Amino acid sequence: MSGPERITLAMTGASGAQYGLRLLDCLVQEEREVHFLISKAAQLVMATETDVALPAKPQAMQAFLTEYCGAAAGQIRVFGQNDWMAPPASGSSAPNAMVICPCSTGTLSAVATGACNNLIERAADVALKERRPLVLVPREAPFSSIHLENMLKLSNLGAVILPAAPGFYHQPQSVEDLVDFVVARILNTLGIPQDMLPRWGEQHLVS
Amino acid sequence: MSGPERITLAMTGASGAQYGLRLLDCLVQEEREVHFLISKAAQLVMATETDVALPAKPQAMQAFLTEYCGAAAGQIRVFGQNDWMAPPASGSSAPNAMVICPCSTGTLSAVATGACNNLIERAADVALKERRPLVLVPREAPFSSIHLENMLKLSNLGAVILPAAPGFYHQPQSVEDLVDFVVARILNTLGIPQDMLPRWGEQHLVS
Amino acid sequence: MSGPERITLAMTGASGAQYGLRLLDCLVQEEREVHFLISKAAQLVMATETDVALPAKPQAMQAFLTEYCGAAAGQIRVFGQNDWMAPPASGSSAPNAMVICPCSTGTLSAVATGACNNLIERAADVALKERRPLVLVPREAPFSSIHLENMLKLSNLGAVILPAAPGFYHQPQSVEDLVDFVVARILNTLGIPQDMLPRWGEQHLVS
Amino acid sequence: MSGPERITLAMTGASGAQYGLRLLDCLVQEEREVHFLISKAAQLVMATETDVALPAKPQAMQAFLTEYCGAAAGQIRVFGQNDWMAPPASGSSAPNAMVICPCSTGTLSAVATGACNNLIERAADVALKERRPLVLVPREAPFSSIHLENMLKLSNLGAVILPAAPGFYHQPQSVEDLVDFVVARILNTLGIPQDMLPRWGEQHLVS
Amino acid sequence: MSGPERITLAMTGASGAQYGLRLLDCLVQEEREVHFLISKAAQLVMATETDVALPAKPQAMQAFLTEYCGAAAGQIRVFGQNDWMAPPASGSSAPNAMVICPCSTGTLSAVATGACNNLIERAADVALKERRPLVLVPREAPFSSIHLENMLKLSNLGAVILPAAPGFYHQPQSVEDLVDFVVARILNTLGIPQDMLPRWGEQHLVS
Amino acid sequence: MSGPERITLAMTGASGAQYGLRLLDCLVQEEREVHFLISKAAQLVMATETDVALPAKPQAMQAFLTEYCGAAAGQIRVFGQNDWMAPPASGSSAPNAMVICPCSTGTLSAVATGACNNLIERAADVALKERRPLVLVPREAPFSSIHLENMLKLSNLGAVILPAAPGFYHQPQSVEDLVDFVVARILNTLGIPQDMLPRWGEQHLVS
Amino acid sequence: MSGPERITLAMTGASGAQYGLRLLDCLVQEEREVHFLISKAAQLVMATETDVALPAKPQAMQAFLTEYCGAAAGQIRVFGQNDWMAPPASGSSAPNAMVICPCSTGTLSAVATGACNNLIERAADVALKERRPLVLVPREAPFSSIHLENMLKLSNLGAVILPAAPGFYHQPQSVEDLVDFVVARILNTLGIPQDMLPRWGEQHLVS
Amino acid sequence: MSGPERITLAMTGASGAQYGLRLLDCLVQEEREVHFLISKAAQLVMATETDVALPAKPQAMQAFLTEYCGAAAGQIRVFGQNDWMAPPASGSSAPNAMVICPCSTGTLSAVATGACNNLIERAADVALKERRPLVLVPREAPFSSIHLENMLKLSNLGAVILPAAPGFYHQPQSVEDLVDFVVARILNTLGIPQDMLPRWGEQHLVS
Ligand SMILES: Cc1cc2c(cc1C)N(C[C@H](O)[C@H](O)[C@H](O)COP(=O)(O)O)c1[nH]c(=O)[nH]c(=O)c1N2
Ligand SMILES: Cc1cc2c(cc1C)N(C[C@H](O)[C@H](O)[C@H](O)COP(=O)(O)O)c1[nH]c(=O)[nH]c(=O)c1N2
Ligand SMILES: Cc1cc2c(cc1C)N(C[C@H](O)[C@H](O)[C@H](O)COP(=O)(O)O)c1[nH]c(=O)[nH]c(=O)c1N2
Ligand SMILES: Cc1cc2c(cc1C)N(C[C@H](O)[C@H](O)[C@H](O)COP(=O)(O)O)c1[nH]c(=O)[nH]c(=O)c1N2
Ligand SMILES: Cc1cc2c(cc1C)N(C[C@H](O)[C@H](O)[C@H](O)COP(=O)(O)O)c1[nH]c(=O)[nH]c(=O)c1N2
Ligand SMILES: Cc1cc2c(cc1C)N(C[C@H](O)[C@H](O)[C@H](O)COP(=O)(O)O)c1[nH]c(=O)[nH]c(=O)c1N2
Ligand SMILES: Cc1cc2c(cc1C)N(C[C@H](O)[C@H](O)[C@H](O)COP(=O)(O)O)c1[nH]c(=O)[nH]c(=O)c1N2
Ligand SMILES: Cc1cc2c(cc1C)N(C[C@H](O)[C@H](O)[C@H](O)COP(=O)(O)O)c1[nH]c(=O)[nH]c(=O)c1N2
Repeated sequence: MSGPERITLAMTGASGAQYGLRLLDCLVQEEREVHFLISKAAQLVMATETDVALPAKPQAMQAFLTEYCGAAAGQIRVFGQNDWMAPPASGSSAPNAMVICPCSTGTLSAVATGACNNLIERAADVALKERRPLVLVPREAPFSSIHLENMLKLSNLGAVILPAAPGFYHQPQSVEDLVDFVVARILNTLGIPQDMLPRWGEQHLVS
Repeated sequence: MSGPERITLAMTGASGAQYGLRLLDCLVQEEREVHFLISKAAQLVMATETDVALPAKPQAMQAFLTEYCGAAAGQIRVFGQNDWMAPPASGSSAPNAMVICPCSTGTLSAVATGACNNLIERAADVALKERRPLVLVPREAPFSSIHLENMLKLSNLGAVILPAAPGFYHQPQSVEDLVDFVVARILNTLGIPQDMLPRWGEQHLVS
Repeated sequence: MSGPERITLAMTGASGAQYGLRLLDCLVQEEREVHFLISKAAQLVMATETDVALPAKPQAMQAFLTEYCGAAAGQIRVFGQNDWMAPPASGSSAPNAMVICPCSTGTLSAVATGACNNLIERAADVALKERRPLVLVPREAPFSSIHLENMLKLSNLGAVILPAAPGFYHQPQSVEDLVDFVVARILNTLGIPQDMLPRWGEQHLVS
Repeated sequence: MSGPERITLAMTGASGAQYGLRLLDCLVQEEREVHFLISKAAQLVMATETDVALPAKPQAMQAFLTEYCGAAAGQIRVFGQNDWMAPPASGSSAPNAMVICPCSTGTLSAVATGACNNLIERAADVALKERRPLVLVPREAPFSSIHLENMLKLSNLGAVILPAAPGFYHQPQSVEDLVDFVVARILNTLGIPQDMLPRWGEQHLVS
Repeated sequence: MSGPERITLAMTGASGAQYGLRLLDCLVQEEREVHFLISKAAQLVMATETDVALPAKPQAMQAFLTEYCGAAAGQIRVFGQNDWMAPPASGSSAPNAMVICPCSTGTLSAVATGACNNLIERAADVALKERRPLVLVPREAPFSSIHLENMLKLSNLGAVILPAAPGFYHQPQSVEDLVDFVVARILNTLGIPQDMLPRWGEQHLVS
Repeated sequence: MSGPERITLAMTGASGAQYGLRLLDCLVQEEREVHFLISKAAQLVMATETDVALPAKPQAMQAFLTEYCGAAAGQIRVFGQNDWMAPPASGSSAPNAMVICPCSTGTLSAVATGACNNLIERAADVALKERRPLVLVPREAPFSSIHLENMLKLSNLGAVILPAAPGFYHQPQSVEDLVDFVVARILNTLGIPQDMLPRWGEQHLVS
Repeated sequence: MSGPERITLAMTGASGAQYGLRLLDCLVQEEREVHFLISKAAQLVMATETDVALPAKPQAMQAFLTEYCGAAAGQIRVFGQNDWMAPPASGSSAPNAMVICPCSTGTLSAVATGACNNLIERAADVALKERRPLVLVPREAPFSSIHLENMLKLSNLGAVILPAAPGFYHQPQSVEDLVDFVVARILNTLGIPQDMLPRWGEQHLVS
Repeated sequence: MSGPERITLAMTGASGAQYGLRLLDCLVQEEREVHFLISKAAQLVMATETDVALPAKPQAMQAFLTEYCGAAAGQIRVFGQNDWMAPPASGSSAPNAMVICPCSTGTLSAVATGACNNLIERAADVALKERRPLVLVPREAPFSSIHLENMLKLSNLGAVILPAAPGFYHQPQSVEDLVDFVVARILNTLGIPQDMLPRWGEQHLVS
């Protein structure tokens, strides 16, 4: 396969739960192992913005997502917010790429300062110290100077700051076409195949 | 009225022509005077992403937009890319708020460095020196460190960096609901009434 | 009226509960709507430093403060520390000015880094991104370099850092005269009328 | 004794003359030698805010303060604003701790830039170059970014920035209880005994 | 005695519980008063890495450690994570030196930003503002740029960053010899006698 | 194979010769080519801390290490401190990963400033300019601000700063278990297989 | 005694050998233990500028200086430029204050960058990491921006930059009076008694 | 002639009046026009440190210095501290080199901040804006970080920071030989002939 075998997917409490669920579904279809983390505020966002009824405890959640995505047994792992025995908590774990989608401004702040107050924050801290891929998908507007400084610090270090800012150049016709644009970008960044967004200009020889 | 009487609306060559046209339409419905500027690359984007057939020369363009928006005669002014005799070129002009929507990374760069190579860039340079409102609506992903440094420099100065990153917390059902989210934010930032996006929590007394 | 119609008043766990209660009372007398937030540590400070017996749950608290201040029904709203459905949590809310009085060094840190770990921190993050008034009233001594850097970063962005450092130039005769000095400064900063602190030199024509 | 034998106490033209006089009295009661400096603006503040009738010339001033404090002959020395032959002017002097209480924003600026335009400013410049204790007690609100940058620069160098921001956690009952809080902090910082402010938690074993 | 009478010893959730317990034992043998704080994650680390069965509540914990160390009654105080009435919470407390051993990257971050979210973080914030000794003993590898910036900021302020990086120049023969190397360095830094690590070169006159 | 075929292993004069020798042995067992460099001070450290009798001249040294490690003929190359004709001296060489283990503070300084005064320093300078892997394993305590600034500068550029700070979370029972922890981290960072340190949480599915 | 029992005195190759020899003599008369280091260039300077015939090897040098100063046996220790077994090389040594007098611009550079290329440079690196007194006495003119940046970096960390810039305010009558001025300042900085330079203003009561 | 025809020589209140008087005498002997400025504190220093009885008012001072130096009529001009009609006050004046010898730390501060509070400070401000030579001769020890930052800022701009730190490499035999060393350096920097300090190595061909 091209791209990482394992992805840590963390969903935090920005608007855009749809982007996280669609990414999880795409990663499952590409036969990747997903270590799934979700914050308390992100549970509230998913309850507010979607009709997904996500169970709260990790084992129930894991069984639900496995069914939702049509995943294989053990393909999706779910770890709680204080589970320091989970792989993402330590850099001695097997290497994963990590994506925080959506990434709240609070989680962006914790990653930029190194707060490590829960497993999502520590997992990102570990990605940075081990030089493993870290993609943050903020959804906010305006972005204040506090947000922008945190994004710049992390981008300079090598994290990818990929805002949930879909393009329109393929004439999207639904909300799902816009969600898929951003998910396609995340997968492209990870090196994972995707067929939702064409390769710009691939057939253009000259003019 | 609340908010500015005159807005300079510049459209530059990022994806998201729909956001600029919808904003222009909203500003027209709120009886504002609009000084409309559009870059050459933005003309190509609007031809690519929309079915709007925008004439190229300023007088033809002005007549077309006036009809498209149902604007009053003289409500929309159109100025060419090198028209230094137009109001946005000088700080001795009557005060306007300015919005660049969509804002390409190239235009964001020119504003942050002060390049003033065309009327959009000079008009933003003038907004900054006169302390008049300047809102930039970038549409790009990932945002690189070059993009983020330019955004931070401008935000620290007092420009509003408002990415085209729509929220989902009112369960959008179409592309237009997502376009309207971002346009509502721009209007809110300008102080101009809008009824597309509710006031969060306005009826929530306690819990 | 002059000044904002709505103020978000957050009390956090620095010494000086008296300043927050007196400000709340003044804002009520000036017929303003107050969205009142209080941290867990600030509840302990108010229990320690005052004889105010503040109930813990938001509805009981709201009823108590309404009676304490002689407020109109619905004039004081109380929101809990994780209530993301409350107006201060989103920039799509109606605009309010925000004051954190007293502001602990921990809350000052969270605002400067963008931590957003509770509704007070997120509400300040939202004030900054929307360019709405934000006044922080720290009470600490010494101020360390960590405190001072956080204050400078926020002041450079446009927050007002208004320490609880009363002046003596009107020969104060009680603790309340010193509390009123600082509250008068906050109200002056907000643009809200106050008659506790005279306008310096207003009758001085020459010398 | 614990703490310094000699303190240079400079009073400059911020509000809060009471803090300087109370500190002088406490230092006298602790049998310390005080080198007392006072600016022209601080003389005006003491005339405005207190009923202390302080004579203007150094010898008359010295005799007055000696009587006011019940000091021993020669315990309080008074030096004029241009007296470069006084001990605080040179680092070849015997070592003293220095406190500027109250510290105006102008004096804070001079210390941070090294202006040395009078004996107070030079004495602080000398404390810094010799690594002798320097405590600044600003009284201002708001603190602007100019004030905060000057405070941060000096704090990073090792000066203590101790704002006149009294705490309330011992339920103060008078203006004097609040003045004594700040004076207690200064003495604590200097290492000089004081019995006005208890040692927090000293009898708390567990909970 | 040489060195401080009282030490605040905080253990946080980095690997290396052995260093904290050995330091506590050494400080007890040197007849020092210890104010002992431990984070929730550090309790899990001590359960994972050691055979010490540490009770969870502060009074039970205090009684256990008193027996483990052979301490005198009241020599070890234990305070909970939110106990703001404990001495380390306020700079008006009696002066202590503070050591965080081991220091997690999350606690290092909180100290560098001033987050004060629990008593360990606030106690370090207080050490810095009062200029009292603060020694951080991080255990992590690699150290990322986020870790290193937090360490540099604190070191520039005057905190000692003492990594758990034992030397081998006395030919250690057990894990305990390596634990004792680091503990000896901490005690040396505090000015507290220790006989585990010889004074390098003390008998070398020339060569 | 996974990871680099060739590693430049430089040992410099920090304590911890054991880490360098164990790493060399592991790299030999993984059939890697090693270009081995050692400073004069590191020779003294190895004589002081170990019972390894390392010959001083490069050919004798090469023959000794080949026997010590059970290496194949030509698998270990040894180059002298001024050998500019050796592969590590030029970026036109075949690509190698480089590790400095242990890394003295002096060598860390030379790499951060670009001093290139010997082949170890130049080889690191070359790794940086060619963007080849560079891992520094400092062993020092405390780390001063000079050390930390040099580490941050290099980490921001992309070098891995991996302190000799072993973890204890697998209950180490000997000095060798702690040496192996750090060596395992280096090999993990290089992408080279190792079976000394388990993959954290690899069998943990949920909780 | 007041001040340190042991001083590491390093002489490096700036002009002003007289200041180093006079300081060594004063420290001997004050019954201090001196660990004496001298660079190769400083030997040339002492041969050029003085009639002191200093033997080159450490034991001969030690015997010569002992006789020159009238020191007790073992009061002056001499260590060679690569003697890493000497006390100044390690922070596990007994604590000493360190003075580099004169300090060449090259040695100032090495200390500011952390080069540690000889025992003088490492000894200063160790003073900084252990927070032990470090006084640098540069003699150069002009001071370039490279010199000044190195001095500022070190001063901000807590080293004392004490240029060989004698004062004239006691009407010096010989070269020795000017040498003694600077030596008096060094001793004052160290806290060591000296009777060459009076305490400025000590008898001035008022004016 | 080589070097400038006109020099503005300002003496400010650092110790070292001898350097200023000797420089004035040398410039007179080299037939240069000198615009002489002296601060009030520098008058006190010259009264304290020398037997020069300098009259206070500019015309009397001018006549005295003309006689002291054996200058031609009009060769030395003297301007008062507030004389804005004097040539040094404006950059439209004829070009002069400027030297401040000695330069107090207060004058160094004013030049680095641009305070222009008297003619010496404004004259230096004018030298900088016109890119005319500016040489500052500070005499202070220690130099604090405030002094060093002011010196670095000015050196980076192109001012020469030439401390009064005489060399000894020509075996000086009197105070005057040391004064002449520094004066020779100033003249060398200005490009003005001097025969007090030989050209180092001028006759050394090889070795
Ligand atoms: C319905 C809804 C919608 C949003 C939010 C909340 C809720 C309930 N929050 C606020 C955010 O959740 C809050 O600051 C949390 O503290 C973030 O915590 P986590 O980073 O998820 O731990 C939020 N935060 C943000 O950065 N971007 C956003 O778009 C939104 N939108
Ligand atoms: C269809 C299409 C789509 C895009 C673009 C172009 C075209 C033709 N370009 C590139 C952009 O137009 C180019 O960098 C121009 O140089 C921008 O010039 P102006 O800032 O408009 O003068 C572009 N640029 C960007 O910053 N964000 C984007 O989303 C896009 N998308
Ligand atoms: C009685 C009392 C008095 C004080 C405090 C506490 C208590 C109980 N705390 C400490 C502060 O409450 C602690 O750092 C909290 O973590 C702050 O949390 P919040 O910012 O309120 O969420 C405190 N903090 C501070 O910054 N300034 C202060 O004056 C005080 N005084
Ligand atoms: C009655 C009164 C009250 C104040 C002041 C003045 C007077 C007369 N000033 C202004 C201050 O004195 C002025 O900026 C001086 O220039 C300060 O000079 P010194 O620093 O004392 O030399 C003043 N300055 C300040 O920094 N904080 C304050 O609280 C006050 N309050
Ligand atoms: C067994 C074990 C081992 C470690 C950890 C955890 C556990 C359970 N954690 C992670 C750390 O505990 C987590 O980031 C916490 O959030 C730290 O919180 P406190 O700083 O203790 O409040 C951890 N953190 C770190 O900085 N260095 C380390 O060596 C380790 N090792
Ligand atoms: C036995 C022994 C032990 C140590 C040292 C030396 C010796 C002989 N040195 C000092 C170091 O070797 C010295 O600063 C050298 O200048 C480093 O030179 P290289 O970087 O190897 O060229 C040393 N340096 C350091 O950074 N960390 C350490 O742990 C030690 N320990
Ligand atoms: C007679 C004589 C005089 C001086 C010098 C040399 C000699 C031989 N050198 C130059 C200095 O010695 C050279 O840069 C060395 O490299 C410094 O090395 P150390 O720092 O002593 O190891 C010199 N360097 C300096 O910084 N200030 C000075 O005053 C002098 N003067
Ligand atoms: C006898 C004597 C000696 C000195 C001083 C003074 C006196 C009277 N002063 C202090 C300096 O004069 C004071 O800070 C003035 O404010 C400087 O003002 P001018 O820069 O001359 O306007 C002083 N200042 C300094 O920077 N270096 C020094 O060597 C001395 N020495």
